Amino acid sequence: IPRLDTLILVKAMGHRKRFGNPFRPKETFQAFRTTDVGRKLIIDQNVFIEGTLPMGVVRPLTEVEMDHYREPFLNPVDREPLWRFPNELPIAGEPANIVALVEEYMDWLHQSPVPKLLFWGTPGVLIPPAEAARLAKSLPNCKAVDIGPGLNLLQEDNPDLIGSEIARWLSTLEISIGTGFPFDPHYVEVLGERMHYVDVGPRDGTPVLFLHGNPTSSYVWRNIIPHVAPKHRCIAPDLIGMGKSDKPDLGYFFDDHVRFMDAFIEALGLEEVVLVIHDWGSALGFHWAKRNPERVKGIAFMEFIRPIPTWDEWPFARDQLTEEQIAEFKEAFSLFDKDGDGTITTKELGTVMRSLGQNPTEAELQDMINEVDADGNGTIDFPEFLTMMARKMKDTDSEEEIREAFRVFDKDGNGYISAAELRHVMTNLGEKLTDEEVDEMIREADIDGDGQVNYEEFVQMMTA
Ligand SMILES: CCCCCCOCCOCCNC(=O)c1ccc(C(=O)O)c(C2=C3C=CC(=[N+]4CC(F)C4)C=C3[Si](C)(C)c3cc(N4CC(F)C4)ccc32)c1
Ligand SMILES: [Ca+2]
Ligand SMILES: [Ca+2]
Ligand SMILES: [Ca+2]
Ligand SMILES: [Ca+2]
Ligand SMILES: [Cl-]
Repeated sequence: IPRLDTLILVKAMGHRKRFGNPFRPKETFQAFRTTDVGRKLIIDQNVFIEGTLPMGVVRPLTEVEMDHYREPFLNPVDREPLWRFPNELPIAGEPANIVALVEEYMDWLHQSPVPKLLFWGTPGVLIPPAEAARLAKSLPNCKAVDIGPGLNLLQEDNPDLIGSEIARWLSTLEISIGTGFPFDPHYVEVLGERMHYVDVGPRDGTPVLFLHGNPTSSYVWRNIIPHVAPKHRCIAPDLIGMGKSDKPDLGYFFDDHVRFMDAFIEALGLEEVVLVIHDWGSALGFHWAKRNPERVKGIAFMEFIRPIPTWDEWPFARDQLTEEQIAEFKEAFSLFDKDGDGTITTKELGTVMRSLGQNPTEAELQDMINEVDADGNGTIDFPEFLTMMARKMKDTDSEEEIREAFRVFDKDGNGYISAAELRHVMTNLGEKLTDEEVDEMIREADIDGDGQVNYEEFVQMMTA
């Protein structure tokens, strides 16, 4: 005798007219990180440049801008860094090496006196406003500046404020929207390759080194550097494999970029520097700062890498069901609440359970309610129903959960879902499938072609 949530899942499968997980959220960075899929998206279809990048800017990028970002990646074979980077992000404790190194620099950062300037935007991507506020407290000598609306490339939403702020914070330290890229291209020899960098401003003094992330280049700093360059040397390199730098055949792991950026800094002869860093540029910068803390006179940062403990969070899912989701959940609630009073009782659950062929006792039905009732009055109202389904939607994925869903379809328990069973189960859960839809739902899953759906075949649809 199943859980209520299992019946709502089975109902949502018949609403889609297909076997398979009906709630899978698309998710997106998870696909970037799954073998074969991620590569088809970022390498073959260029999704990181064409979808992801524009979605990191509140204002629309103009075509002229899009073309600057696209340029290094025109050839599909040159896209390895775009795909390796998101597979290096420290999420849910993986990869372990990058999580460790990132935690060690965040620790160093919490104990370091180095002056800090944190830019943040609403709603952010890597650094939600709640996280921005917590850091502006906990990190020493940290000034936080609100840029207004902002996702990831805060530079592209409010360059004038970021630039002017950096120019101001720079004079408090002890140290000596355009689409064009004026800057003269410089190159330097690094580990047998040539890396491109912008190098403007006076020759003397403490330089300001700007570090971009994925999928950008020194281009992202174009409207910030003119605020700083009157007073300080501005060095803005293009990461190896990126912008106008050479593209050796590398796997483009964080540790490759660590080596190229260390050798960049040494090939320039740089001593003490101010860092201005963003996204993977922030991981490089902070990791370098931790290793060379006497050489760093200040860090300005934004939208930086920190460990993201779980996939359930303010970048990768919201806590906010859509309106269509609520409406579909309202129809599911109505199937149970047959009298329309807004509460599901044991009798009502018994009515549905007897219509599916089963014969639950009172105590079984009470317990089915005890699984969902969040206040103790012994009936289910729609907000508890939605609580139940918000959770069901994250993991329809157990194995136990899959077997339990299979059981509701396989009404006689013989290990096969027949066409007759499908129609009876869908009708009694209020889905009204035509013959062509029933045959087609079965046909999609029925790999051996016996007209039935066995366990292995159902598991294959549910985990695809
Ligand atoms: C270090 C980390 C920093 C990174 C900074 C940015 O991160 C912040 C945002 O992160 C969320 C990322 N979120 C997505 O990438 C996303 C999600 C959903 C979709 C979707 O399918 O709707 C999209 C999306 C597109 C989305 C927007 C597009 N424009 C808006 C511009 F005008 C062009 C284009 C595509 Si599209 C036509 C090239 C595209 C194609 C696509 N394919 C599946 C396969 F059949 C081809 C899938 C999704 C899209 C993309
Ligand atoms: Ca009722
Ligand atoms: Ca209740
Ligand atoms: Ca059966
Ligand atoms: Ca079969
Ligand atoms: Cl990334």
